[PDB]
Amino acid sequence: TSVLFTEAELHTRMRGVAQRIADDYSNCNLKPLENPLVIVSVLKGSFVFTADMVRILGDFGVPTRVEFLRIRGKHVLVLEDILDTALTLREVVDSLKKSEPASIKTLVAIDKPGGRKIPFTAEYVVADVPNVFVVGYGLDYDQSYREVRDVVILKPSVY
Amino acid sequence: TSVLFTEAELHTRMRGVAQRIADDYSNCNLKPLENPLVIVSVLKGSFVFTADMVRILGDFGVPTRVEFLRIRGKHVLVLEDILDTALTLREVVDSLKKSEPASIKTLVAIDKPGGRKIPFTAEYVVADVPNVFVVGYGLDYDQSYREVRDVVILKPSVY
Ligand SMILES: O=c1[nH]cnc2c1ncn2CCCCP(=O)(O)O
Ligand SMILES: O=c1[nH]cnc2c1ncn2CCCCP(=O)(O)O
Ligand SMILES: [Mg+2]
Ligand SMILES: [Mg+2]
Ligand SMILES: [Mg+2]
Ligand SMILES: [Mg+2]
Ligand SMILES: [Mg+2]
Repeated sequence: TSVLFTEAELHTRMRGVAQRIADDYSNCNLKPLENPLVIVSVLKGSFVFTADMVRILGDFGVPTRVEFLRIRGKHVLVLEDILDTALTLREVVDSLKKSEPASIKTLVAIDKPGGRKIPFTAEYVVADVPNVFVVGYGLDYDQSYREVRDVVILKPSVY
Repeated sequence: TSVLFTEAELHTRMRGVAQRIADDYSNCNLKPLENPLVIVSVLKGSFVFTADMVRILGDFGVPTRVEFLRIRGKHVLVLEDILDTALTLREVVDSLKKSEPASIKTLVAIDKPGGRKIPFTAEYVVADVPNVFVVGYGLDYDQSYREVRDVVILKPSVY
């Protein structure tokens, strides 16, 4: 029914976010093959946000290494497409911290603070969205509309 | 040691490729929720090429639905990041055709025809590359350098 964030807007947020993640990961200073910085992507919705973010991090001198789902001694940065109930991200963060990560943070593209079932605050957020059902930029409704380059609100008369 | 294809070059090829896949998939005409067109992505190297291609297909009116690895009644389009020995893509195409796909083709980003162990020709190819070891745009060496926005040839003195 309306567009919330276009691809130009989503990239602009990820400029300062990558600039933020660059500052907070300066003293550790890890490079390819040595320590890669394990980008933990949560399939399937976060594959659009992952392919764009790992490149922008490389633009600011932050190498990456991507693992997909749905260790130890190395830093971990979990990437979710949307942070709503935070239940799925809670289980991943706890299950990952078991294999002694040298650091762990979370980076989400769309954050819905009003739809939480448990208290959870991500370290880096691209954009905030009110409590509505949205698609685009990896977000889907029954495995569809992920190809939309913008985060939009779907019309309810499709159900 | 040199750059083979930049992101601007890789996108330009995917313009005519998406224009090609749009023509060959016109009469079937399948839309979200109905028949999605199952984009079959082969992790991990093909996640950069998948996030860029599904959007470009949407720009030419071609909806998608992405599945990841490493059915029946619906069209299948497998996407690989690089087509070298074609052994990995051979096993996927055969294993997918068992569950009665209403169509099946292959779309690769980088094709190395000189490195084949078995004869295999993909329907759509973004770009051809001579028999060298390359990284970037999802391509990796020991889970690294995927974040490079361009397809480049790595220096041998890193081994
Ligand atoms: O706004 C949204 N767009 C797409 N997916 C979303 C959104 N908010 C939460 N999700 C997760 C859906 C799965 C939870 P379930 O309904 O399967 O239990
Ligand atoms: O040029 C390339 N860059 C990155 N990966 C490539 C390339 N060519 C083939 N691959 C696959 C590697 C796995 C085969 P194995 O060595 O594990 O058997
Ligand atoms: Mg892009
Ligand atoms: Mg999700
Ligand atoms: Mg979903
Ligand atoms: Mg591959
Ligand atoms: Mg590899």
